[PDB]
Amino acid sequence: LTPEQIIAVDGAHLWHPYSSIGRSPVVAVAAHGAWLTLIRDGQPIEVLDAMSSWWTAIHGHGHPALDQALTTQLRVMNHVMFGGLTHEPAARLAKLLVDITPAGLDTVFFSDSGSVSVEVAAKMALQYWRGRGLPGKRRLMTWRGGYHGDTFLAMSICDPHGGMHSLWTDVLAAQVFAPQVPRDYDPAYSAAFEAQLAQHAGELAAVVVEPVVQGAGGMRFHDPRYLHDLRDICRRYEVLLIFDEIATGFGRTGALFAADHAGVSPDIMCVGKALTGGYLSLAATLCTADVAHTISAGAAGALMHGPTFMANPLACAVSVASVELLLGQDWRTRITELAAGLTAGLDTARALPAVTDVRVCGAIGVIECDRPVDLAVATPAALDRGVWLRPFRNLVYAMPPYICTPAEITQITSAMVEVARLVGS
Amino acid sequence: GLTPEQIIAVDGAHLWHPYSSIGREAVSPVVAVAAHGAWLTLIRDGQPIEVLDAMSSWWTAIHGHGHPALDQALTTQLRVMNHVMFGGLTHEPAARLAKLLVDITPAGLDTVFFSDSGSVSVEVAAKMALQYWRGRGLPGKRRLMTWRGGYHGDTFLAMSICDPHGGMHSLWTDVLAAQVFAPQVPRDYDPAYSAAFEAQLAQHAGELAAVVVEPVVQGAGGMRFHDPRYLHDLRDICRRYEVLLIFDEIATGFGRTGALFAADHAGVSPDIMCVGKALTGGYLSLAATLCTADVAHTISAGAAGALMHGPTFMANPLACAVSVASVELLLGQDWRTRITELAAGLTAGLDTARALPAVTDVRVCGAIGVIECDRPVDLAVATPAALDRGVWLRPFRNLVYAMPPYICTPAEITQITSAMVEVARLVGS
Ligand SMILES: COC(=O)c1c(C(=O)OC)c(-c2cccc(F)c2)n2c1C[S@@](=O)C2
Ligand SMILES: COC(=O)c1c(C(=O)OC)c(-c2cccc(F)c2)n2c1C[S@@](=O)C2
Ligand SMILES: *Cc1c(COP(=O)(O)O)cnc(C)c1O
Ligand SMILES: *Cc1c(COP(=O)(O)O)cnc(C)c1O
Ligand SMILES: [Cl-]
Repeated sequence: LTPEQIIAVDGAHLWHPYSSIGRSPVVAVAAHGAWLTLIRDGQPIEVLDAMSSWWTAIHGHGHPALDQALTTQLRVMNHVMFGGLTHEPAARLAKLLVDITPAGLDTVFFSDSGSVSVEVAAKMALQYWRGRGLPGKRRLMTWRGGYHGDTFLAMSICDPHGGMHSLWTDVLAAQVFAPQVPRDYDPAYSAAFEAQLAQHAGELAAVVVEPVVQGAGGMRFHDPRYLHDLRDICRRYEVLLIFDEIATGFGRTGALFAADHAGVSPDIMCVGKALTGGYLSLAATLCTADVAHTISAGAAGALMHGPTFMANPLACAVSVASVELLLGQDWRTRITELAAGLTAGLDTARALPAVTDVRVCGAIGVIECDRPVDLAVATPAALDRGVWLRPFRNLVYAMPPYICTPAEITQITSAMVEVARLVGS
Repeated sequence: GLTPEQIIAVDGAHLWHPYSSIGREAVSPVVAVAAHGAWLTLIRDGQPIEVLDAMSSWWTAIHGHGHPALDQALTTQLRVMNHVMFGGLTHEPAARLAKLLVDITPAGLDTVFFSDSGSVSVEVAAKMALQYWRGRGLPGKRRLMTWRGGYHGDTFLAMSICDPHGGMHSLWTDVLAAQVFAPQVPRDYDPAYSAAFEAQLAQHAGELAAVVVEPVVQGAGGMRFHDPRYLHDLRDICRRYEVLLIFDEIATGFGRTGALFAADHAGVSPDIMCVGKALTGGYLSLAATLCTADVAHTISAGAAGALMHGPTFMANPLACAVSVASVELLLGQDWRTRITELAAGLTAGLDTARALPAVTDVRVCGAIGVIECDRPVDLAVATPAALDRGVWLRPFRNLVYAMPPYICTPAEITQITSAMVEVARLVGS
């Protein structure tokens, strides 16, 4: 199909994320390394994938080690049902994940998406307490500003304004919300968290939060010491702690997992997005031996979940290679250099009239503006500078692939500054 | 690099399996090391043996594993573009697949929403239905109705419309949404059942967003078949009481029941439709939800202005590419003849099971064969017995059943059915 044919089919038949039908998307024809080939005015152009294709492409696109791992597995076994059978890609990836995740996370449940992995995490927590004779422990607690997925349980712990909990009035589970976690450490926030949690301890299965960085809820950072507090509160009140690392995982925040900034091990952990280096959909939910054994000795004798494509060989194979590629290099220095690039490149944005904040955490760079960013202005402006940038609400932000050179980062940040300049005029 | 023994050891310590435990598994899982065509290579007594994939790897491998045309589709896309975000971008594999899917599904399904799994597509379908009525100023229309015996996924909303016994709702007291359940749909057509379904719906109509059913074949809820005419009655009931109709074709789609989609048996179109499982020919997780123009427009003109859903990997180019090849490969051959031949093979080969003491039923529908027994089938007896005969079979509850790849030869079906018959014999004693 020609680009124009793609556009016509797309307008008539394709739903996009969080969009309408009939209300225009740009045709993508190739991706290699940190670059996308986009069709603009009928002409192909090379642009930097500053978004990492939504947090996903940590090693860039078409990485030879990830391409090879995919075709190698494809020669041997595309997929087998995980009911009654096991295989090497599942075992290799499970061993990897157990070894590099915070200590005590010994078991691995594979699924096909972040939202599903979160539903699995919530299921683990509910079955765990049912295994302990305490079925009253069934609500969830989080702080505001969060995002945990699009499925209906997941939605219930998303920020009530963010995921607009009306028009979902009498539809979502009614969960417990503490106020927005602030950027700077404040003992009084944690004390209030504890006091509110104390009021619901007997009905709470778990606290679920994104550690250090809150992503789709507004690219906010908080002090990792709150995570230390969350761990202590959850211990003392016997509530499980769940870390949603679907966005933060695999080095993105400057640590291998964001939990590491605090030295904290959650009881349950979700990963996804960068898991496969952005080739294929995959997610994982990990829990402690204790959680696993308590579920398994319960009335059900099992975790009552099992996606059809569970532990798909092809997805697991590329993920193994993506993880090994990350571990086998000096990823910490890579991420540190990237953060300094973002920091230096975004400095001048602080002086712009419409800019309220500039913040960087690992390979995450954020220009917070004073009004919603108009995509009809922002997207073509960044395309003009040879960069794929998609703003969100009042945020001009980037999360570049790790393979981006210093020059490419500076090109990304320039385009971000120029986009921010345009919002102000 | 891990050997079979190393794999078993890592797996027992660290891997969850579907609906399983950690550390309390009666039988260790079997190491699979290869899959080609209709055969899996599995490790038994430390030795690689080839056995028939009677299950199509849980309905997925319709064209079999490692099919040259699907392999090629995947490798070709890989050299060009692995993935891009579907926010603000579109691409050729998404367009091509959507166009195919719109053309080949029941008339009136004009828009396609891609996701990563069957359960997610069901939640999207529900979200479509609910947002639809909110767009009509009827936010009270928010509950779902179904008939018992069904399966729709394992995410929490999907769980709420699964059969209350099959889905173990007893373990979920006041966690799940309370939905409206009609009695088990009978095999044989009885208009009394439809009339009672309508009366039950009529009293809930003002609070129902949608009826959600598996058309013709209920899969994970007990492999039950029902007369297609019941779907014709649902369409009529939903039309007259203004309640949307959702067909869950995640198991039934793409030729499995002898028609392209199971709805085609009844000649009826749902308002919203889910597909998955066989979509990519079993290569990769991919699902879709389709809806009519009216559903799409009403959602879009509503207060929210958009469908509030968007999986990160939405419309993945690799998954979409292999799916296009899988759909085209099915459409490019006489698939209807193939499924008729398969069904005949399944019938002839399973017939002697009807006489078996422990067998209550033998039933075939397209490329699906089922032996229902009068008691649960012991996996520790059945699995070794089928392997011993060169067949991968996994019984469920009291059922011994198969959904073989469409590429199975008559001799392969003979071999599949013989193993099934035998498993059934051992259930006697
Ligand atoms: C209640 O349904 C099931 O028990 C089930 C299931 C299963 O039987 O796992 C052994 C499986 C299953 C899932 C993945 C692989 C496999 F061999 C079997 N699945 C289901 C639901 S269908 O969506 C996926
Ligand atoms: C409220 O969150 C979102 O709006 C959102 C989103 C999006 O902004 O798509 C336009 C996307 C999104 C999803 C797929 C591709 C893409 F570019 C963006 N996603 C989310 C949720 S994150 O889990 C997936
Ligand atoms: C992206 C994301 C999810 C959802 O993942 P999908 O694969 O899009 O379902 C859930 N939680 C967090 C924190 C995320 O960043
Ligand atoms: C398999 C199935 C689902 C769920 O699909 P997953 O990919 O396992 O989440 C939903 N509905 C029906 C009818 C199915 O057969
Ligand atoms: Cl052979």
